[PDB]
Amino acid sequence: MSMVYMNIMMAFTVSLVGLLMYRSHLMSSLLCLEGMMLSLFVMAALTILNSHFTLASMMPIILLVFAACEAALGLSLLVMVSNTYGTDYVQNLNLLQC
Amino acid sequence: PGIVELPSLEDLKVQEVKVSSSVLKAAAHHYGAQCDKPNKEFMLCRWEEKDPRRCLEEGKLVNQCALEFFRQIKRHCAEPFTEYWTCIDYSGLQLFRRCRKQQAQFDECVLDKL
Amino acid sequence: SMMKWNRERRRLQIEDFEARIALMPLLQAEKDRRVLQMLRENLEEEATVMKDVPGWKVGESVFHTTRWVTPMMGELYGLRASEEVLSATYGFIWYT
Amino acid sequence: PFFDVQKRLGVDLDRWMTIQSAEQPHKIPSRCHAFEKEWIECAHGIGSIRAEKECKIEFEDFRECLLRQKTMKRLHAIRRQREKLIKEGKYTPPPHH
Amino acid sequence: AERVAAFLKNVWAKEPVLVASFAIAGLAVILPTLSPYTKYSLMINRATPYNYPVPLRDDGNMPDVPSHPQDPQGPSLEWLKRL
Amino acid sequence: YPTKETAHWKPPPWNDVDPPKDTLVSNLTLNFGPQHPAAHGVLRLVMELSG
Amino acid sequence: MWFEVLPGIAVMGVCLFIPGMATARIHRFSNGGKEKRVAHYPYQWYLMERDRRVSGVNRSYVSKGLENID
Amino acid sequence: RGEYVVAKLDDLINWARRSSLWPMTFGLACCAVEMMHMAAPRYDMDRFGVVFRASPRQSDVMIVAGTLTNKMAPALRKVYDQMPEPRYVVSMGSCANGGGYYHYSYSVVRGCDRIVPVDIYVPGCPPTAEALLYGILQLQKKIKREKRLRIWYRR
Amino acid sequence: MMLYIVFILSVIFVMGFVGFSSKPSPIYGGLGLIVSGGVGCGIVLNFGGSFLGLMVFLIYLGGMMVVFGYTTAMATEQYPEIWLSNKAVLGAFVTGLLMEFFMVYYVLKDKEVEVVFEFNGLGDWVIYDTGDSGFFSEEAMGIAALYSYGTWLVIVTGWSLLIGVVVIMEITRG
Amino acid sequence: MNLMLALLTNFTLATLLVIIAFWLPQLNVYSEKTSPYECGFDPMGSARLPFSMKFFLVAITFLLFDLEIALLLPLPWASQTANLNTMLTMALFLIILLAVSLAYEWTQKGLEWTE
Amino acid sequence: MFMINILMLIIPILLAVAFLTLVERKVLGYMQLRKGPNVVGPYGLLQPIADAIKLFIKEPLRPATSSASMFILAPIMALGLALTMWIPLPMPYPLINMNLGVLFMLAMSSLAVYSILWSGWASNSKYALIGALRAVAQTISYEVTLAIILLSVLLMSGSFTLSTLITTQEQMWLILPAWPLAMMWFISTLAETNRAPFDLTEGESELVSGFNVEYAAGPFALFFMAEYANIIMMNIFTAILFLGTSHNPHMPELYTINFTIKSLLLTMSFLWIRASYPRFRYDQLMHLLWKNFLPLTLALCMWHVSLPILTSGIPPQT
Ligand SMILES: CCCCCCCCCCCCCCCCCC(=O)OC[C@H](COP(=O)([O-])OCC[N+](C)(C)C)OC(=O)CCCCCCCCCCCCCCCCC
Ligand SMILES: CCCCCCCCCCCCO[C@@H]1O[C@H](CO)[C@@H](O[C@H]2O[C@H](CO)[C@@H](O)[C@H](O)[C@H]2O)[C@H](O)[C@H]1O
Ligand SMILES: CCCCCCCCCCCCO[C@@H]1O[C@H](CO)[C@@H](O[C@H]2O[C@H](CO)[C@@H](O)[C@H](O)[C@H]2O)[C@H](O)[C@H]1O
Ligand SMILES: CCCCCCCCCCCCO[C@@H]1O[C@H](CO)[C@@H](O[C@H]2O[C@H](CO)[C@@H](O)[C@H](O)[C@H]2O)[C@H](O)[C@H]1O
Ligand SMILES: CCCCCCCCCCCCO[C@@H]1O[C@H](CO)[C@@H](O[C@H]2O[C@H](CO)[C@@H](O)[C@H](O)[C@H]2O)[C@H](O)[C@H]1O
Ligand code: SF4
Repeated sequence: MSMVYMNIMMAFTVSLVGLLMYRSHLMSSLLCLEGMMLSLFVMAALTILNSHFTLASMMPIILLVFAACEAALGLSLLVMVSNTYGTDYVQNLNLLQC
Repeated sequence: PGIVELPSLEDLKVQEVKVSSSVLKAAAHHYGAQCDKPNKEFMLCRWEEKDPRRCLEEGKLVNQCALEFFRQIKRHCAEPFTEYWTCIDYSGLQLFRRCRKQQAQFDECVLDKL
Repeated sequence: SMMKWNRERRRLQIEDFEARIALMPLLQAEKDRRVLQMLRENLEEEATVMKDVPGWKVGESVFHTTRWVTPMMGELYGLRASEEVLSATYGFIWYT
Repeated sequence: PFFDVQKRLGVDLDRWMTIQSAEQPHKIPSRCHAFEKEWIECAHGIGSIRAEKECKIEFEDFRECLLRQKTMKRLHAIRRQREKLIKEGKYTPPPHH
Repeated sequence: AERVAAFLKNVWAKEPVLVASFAIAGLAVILPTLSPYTKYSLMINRATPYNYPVPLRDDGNMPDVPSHPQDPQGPSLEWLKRL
Repeated sequence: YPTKETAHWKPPPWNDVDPPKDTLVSNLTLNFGPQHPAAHGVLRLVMELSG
Repeated sequence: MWFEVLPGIAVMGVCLFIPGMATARIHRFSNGGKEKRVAHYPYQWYLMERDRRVSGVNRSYVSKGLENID
Repeated sequence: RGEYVVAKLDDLINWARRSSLWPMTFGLACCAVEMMHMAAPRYDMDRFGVVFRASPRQSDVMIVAGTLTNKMAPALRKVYDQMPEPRYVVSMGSCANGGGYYHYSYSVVRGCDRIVPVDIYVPGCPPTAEALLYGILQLQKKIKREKRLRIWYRR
Repeated sequence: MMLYIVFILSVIFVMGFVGFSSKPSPIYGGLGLIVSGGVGCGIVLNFGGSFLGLMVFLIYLGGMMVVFGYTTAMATEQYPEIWLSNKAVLGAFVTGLLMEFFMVYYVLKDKEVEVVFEFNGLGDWVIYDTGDSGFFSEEAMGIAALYSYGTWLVIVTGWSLLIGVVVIMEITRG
Repeated sequence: MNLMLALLTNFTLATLLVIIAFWLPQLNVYSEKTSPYECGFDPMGSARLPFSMKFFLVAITFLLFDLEIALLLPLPWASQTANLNTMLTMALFLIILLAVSLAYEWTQKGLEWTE
Repeated sequence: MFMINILMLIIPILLAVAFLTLVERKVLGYMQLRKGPNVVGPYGLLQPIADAIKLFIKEPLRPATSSASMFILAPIMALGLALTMWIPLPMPYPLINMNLGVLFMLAMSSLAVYSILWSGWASNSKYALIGALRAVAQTISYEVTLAIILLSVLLMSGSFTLSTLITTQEQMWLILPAWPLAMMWFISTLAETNRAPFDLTEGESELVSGFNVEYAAGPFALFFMAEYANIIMMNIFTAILFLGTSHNPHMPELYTINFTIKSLLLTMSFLWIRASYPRFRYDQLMHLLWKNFLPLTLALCMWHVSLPILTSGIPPQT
């Protein structure tokens, strides 16, 4: 494939590894989810624009709409985690081991 | 998978209509009226064949009719036409609406002399 | 007032669009020759550059079909100075 | 679709955007329109098992149009040979290049 | 009507901004169906030629298709000039 | 099956509700004055703020 | 008095006039005395590219009229 | 001639600095009321380029307008240290000058010059708004006489 | 060099991703995401998507501003971590940069590269379309068709956004 | 190329002014001068301590509403369609649902800041 | 020649910004029964020059607790993006003619907010942080209404190109058919530029100096220039949107003179407003936009989608 696809596919993989390798802040990982959506938007937009798939031009817009619903949902849960524990640390969410 | 058959450079040779877009736009409405037949025959060819190499001869007749069309303007209405496409050329958008006076002079010239 | 003005702007757009429709055959005829001529020149220089290459067959398609296929930018401007390649690829996007 | 209510009800919910050779606004064609049309018509009705072998030529052409992988492989070779010859001094480009 | 009319005069006193909003949104929803000029919007949009008009092969039996653009046959925009 | 790794596990609450942490969402403490346009230059208004 | 605020307004007005005046004049200078060609859509850029080829001097603002048709 | 060039550059930086003195919005007691009257229309300090700014980072002058107590002294020194340089201090009124009516009190600093260096002392209890303005214009003339670049040239 | 503009932007695109994927303080992660949003907008613009490019930049700028507010409230510590302050963060940062540097160095050396999957490296311009002169923006025509072709898309997205408001209210009402 | 040049010049000009600002003046750096500002008294606690957001729900609602404008911005182009019956209905449907969503959050006290 | 065109854009901008500072001080002064600057140069004409020189030979401070890189970056962003906002403005010809010029200006305005957030956060001080979070609240308040207000106006113009607004208003100012939107646009620009009665991110009487409280000297000047540059630019945007000037292609300077007068008067109204009103509370600003403008803006966005269609007056796409 063309060389741009190398860097966009690399960007998605970097964000995916970022998502799968948590640190402490839950917000750091929610950022990696938004990054994953950014790389999909760019990769989808390039393919659609290059091929002149006219009707598909709206598809990246729809992707962003549900990226925001995902982001808003992630922040709402972060608020409730923050209220319960005083931090958004993910190691506090271990009650359900038992 | 096979070699692509390209016409030789000496089959692509036609006399070119070397005028600027402002010149083409000024004459476009009369050009579309006068050169309809060869022009609509080339476009029916291109859409039917879906191949530029299958329509070269038709495309050459488009060029010839265009040169003949501009020769007629040159012989009769050269000066009213130059004023008109000079006015169109000034506009960054090449707007018809800014040059209705020069267009009127050109239109009545070609209406009388042709 | 805006209704009347926007109606006149729609009548002016139609006239502008129709002048383009008048000229499209001439522009289409020219574009065909320029593309075919540019492809011929690429094939002349492919012949010499790849003359010594063992398996090369100059001008060979990558498609099984013999139908005409519109060339991509790399094929049309494959062996041309970057300045004209830059103009043909990014000229329109970068114009103001 | 798992349940084909679209076919039964005769309502087009999403199959208008499934292929690039379907009707587009103002009849703008996709770059690979003809290749997609050729592959789609070859494979129509015969099923994927047959289409995977009996329409391989059409699919390969369509795939080449989509990603142009073989075209860049060819242009890469010509560009590599040219840069080799130039430095060796064997080749001079024509005035129009 | 009294209950609704009394409700109207109440929201004018308390929330005139929301009264205007609902009034404006209502006219947006309703007037396009009552307008006599709505039909021309589609006609104008349809008459704008973004695409080349590819000619038809004269098979010898399409009497309602013009041979020349200045021939009588075909759609006309006289309605648009008088608009 | 008890194991050394699960020795510290306790059955969950009967009604699924764990007690609330006594964690302190501490308030921000701000020196509002003395050198402040609204403190009249000599008021050290020590304020505890939540937002 | 209030009219003593005008000198600063006049200086401010002159400065805000220059960018528009300069851009308009620089455009005419760089396009042979005409407005800079506006290319919002591919069609307009195609015509401008053809003008550059047709000019003979690689300038899309050098127009060729009937004098160039034989 | 370097002497001539540095002399003219001194005039420019001096002129720019005295023409744009931004006092810190900082006042302590009754003297601060007369400072308000200097900003009021009759005297319009702003017409001299003198503009109050609340942040010490954006101030050139500290006008100590009122009594400095022992409890307030560390805060006054703090906000003076936080002024970037060059910075100037105008002592306004008897209290700031040397303690004034409260000189013998257990809780009062006997003059703000025990805490910060002072460029101008404005006498009065309070100095009139005009007296304070006279002090500001006296500060301007002190800045006009500065020889920073001429002394650097001869170092 | 300008012919490789899309490739250069895509390199910065990845660098921004390494920025926030190494997960420093979310203040700096947000900055990394904003840079990638801008260059990502630059990349999509160079393929003819002016509206898509600007829209994704506009959306992520609003998003990261809300993330900034939530960071100062719910994801802060006394010593927020830059990339150099934490060994795990620094190691991820350098690892990502080195992998990117190597893929770039080799793909620009051979005009091609094989990093798992074969990528051509002739410049992204070779694949572009050659023949267009329409009086409209094709991307604009496709996007506008949302309201005439995409009735079904409008309904499901419209409903999802309304339910989203309902849902966040429920989730955050303890 | 013109756009890139214009951006480079703007930020180059701003960067140069900052370089002059830091290398032209005479500095006198010491501890008390650069300490954080809190009206003359030392701060109590770090400024990095959590700062509660009382409009947190409006902020999340902003993300959803901010995306609606991305759906609505193409409306001038959609008005150029021949299929105006569908486009107008769908255009009004989207705005109405946004208005309903605002009304819900309003009536359910979602726009009021936490106390 | 284009590089010269750029310099003939930003140097005048900086000069106009410098003398706007004088004009505001004089205009405010006379509304307050005083004079404002009238000593430093005749009628105070040199006052801006003294202030600029003063600030740039003043010692800049990097606070001990501050994040060094972000602290320096933010003022560069503020001024660099303030200048960027001017390049697509048709006066009557833009320096950069854009297809989506309005969308470019929205995006560049959103990016500029981060020069407030990062300066405030990088300072690492309480008044700076409070100021920054007020900017978060301010952007949430006006951004959605601002975009939808523009949309409604652009449904009469037909495109996102700023030069098309000149064509749209050839016969009549858009303020006539859209004065309700012009009113709500005008208030939004006051909130967008952090101007009174929405000067909350600074909020002097409350936060000393808010987000820029730790900034001194040259770095402080950059924030000041950026703000006053945005005040003029936002009022040029308003003049183009609603008070469109007629453009004679052969006498483009007549457009510039007329358009400059309108831009100046609109800028004066900003100074006028600052002299007249008290300040909003920053929660009350959010409720103003969301509970008043947004309901009205949604309704008027519906009306301006339908009005072209029902009157058969849809603008041309091109
Ligand atoms: C909107 C843009 C506006 C920008 C305006 C820019 C300012 C224009 C006016 C310039 C006037 C000349 C500057 C003089 C101010 C110097 C500060 C000062 O007063 O220090 C006193 C000092 C006095 O030092 P000193 O040796 O006497 O003693 C100080 C040390 N202690 C405290 C121990 C006593 O002057 C100097 O040290 C040098 C004076 C040099 C004068 C020539 C200036 C050259 C500047 C180049 C510096 C090199 C770094 C590059 C910076 C960027 C270059 C542009
Ligand atoms: C011009 C014709 C179109 C007009 C459409 C007007 C619709 C207005 C919708 C309500 C907007 C007002 O917002 C709020 O509404 C509630 C009811 O919901 C009103 O309160 C009302 O509640 C109930 C009815 O529901 C009544 O018993 C009560 O007496 C009345 O005050 C408030 O006065 C007002 O604060
Ligand atoms: C802050 C971190 C920033 C990271 C940015 C990362 C950038 C990635 C590297 C991009 C460099 C690409 O480098 C690009 O390669 C091609 C190779 O043909 C060169 O293109 C070349 O074309 C022909 C080849 O015969 C030569 O005559 C010409 O001299 C040369 O320009 C470009 O001149 C060069 O600019
Ligand atoms: C919570 C869910 C809320 C759902 C709200 C849905 C609101 C829908 C309100 C009706 C809006 C459309 O109303 C309808 O508009 C179309 C134009 O677009 C009009 O259509 C008319 O003009 C068009 C051209 O513009 C012609 O093609 C058509 O033949 C003609 O009938 C209809 O006469 C009118 O009835
Ligand atoms: C399609 C676009 C045009 C339509 C407009 C769409 C937005 C409609 C918003 C409707 C809001 C109705 O519901 C709203 O709920 C609250 C209850 O908390 C009511 O009442 C409350 O709010 C108002 C104002 O904040 C207060 O004066 C009142 O004291 C309080 O009780 C509002 O008066 C009412 O307006
Ligand atoms: S000097 Fe006089 S007026 Fe000033 S603070 Fe002291 S007692 Fe009050």
